[PDB]
Amino acid sequence: AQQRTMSENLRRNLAALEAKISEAKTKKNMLQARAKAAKANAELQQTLGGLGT
Amino acid sequence: ALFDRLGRVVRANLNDLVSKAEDPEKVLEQAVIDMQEDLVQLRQAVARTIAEEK
Amino acid sequence: SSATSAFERMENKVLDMEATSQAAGELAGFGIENQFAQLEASSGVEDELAALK
Repeated sequence: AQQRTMSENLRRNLAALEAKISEAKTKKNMLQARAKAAKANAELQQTLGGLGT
Repeated sequence: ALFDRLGRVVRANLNDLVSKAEDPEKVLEQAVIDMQEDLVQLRQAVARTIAEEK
Repeated sequence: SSATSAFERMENKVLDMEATSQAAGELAGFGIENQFAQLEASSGVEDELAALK
């Protein structure tokens, strides 16, 4: 019975791990694009502002 | 803002140097020839996928 | 002597942290009965549609 219990616990932990995996999969595709959009906005602001030369 | 000004000076001077050597007629002809060769290359590139369709 | 006498207790006390983690995860992750309820719910309407067809 306790063997079955440990098996159930490990199954649930596996499910949680896979859920976090899916989270990271969903975050990766768009965070990089947003990072690049931020750099483009920074370039635009640098070209617009008169800060420095 | 020193680095920026120095870099702009360098680039402006290089641009002026390379612009005082740009002959209009000769480089115009060469640009036309380059355009022609690029067209040939592009046409082959398109044929590449025109084949994959069949 | 009888290294078991000590090792067994070591593993038994590691099982304590194991059970604590299990309890935390389960208290934060009750989704099984709800999933099976959704399964029953959907199966009902699916059987209705099967009979209709």
